Amino acid sequence: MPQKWTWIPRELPGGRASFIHVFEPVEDGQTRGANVFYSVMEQMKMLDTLQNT
Amino acid sequence: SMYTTAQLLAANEQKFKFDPLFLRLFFRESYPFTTEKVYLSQIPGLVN
Repeated sequence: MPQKWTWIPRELPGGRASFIHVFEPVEDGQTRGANVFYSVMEQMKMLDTLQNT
Repeated sequence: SMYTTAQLLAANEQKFKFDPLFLRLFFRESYPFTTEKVYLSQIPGLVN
């Protein structure tokens, strides 16, 4: 588990870039994005169990 | 039915001195555990 947290401003006061954030939202308000696996995470795991069994 | 007038000058929020020095200096790492109990261990480490 992490033990130290530091603040990093997104853009410097001069307008230069200091932190880069990339994702594609779908709804109005989305702070952080979601992966593409949510549609098929369950079927993949159940297929794995079926194969091994 | 009252004609007296009033004005408020300043308000102060009294407080008492509180600084958590002991958990600042020594206890620096936090471990949220979802289990029921917590275990800690000590190993002797005395080798002849």
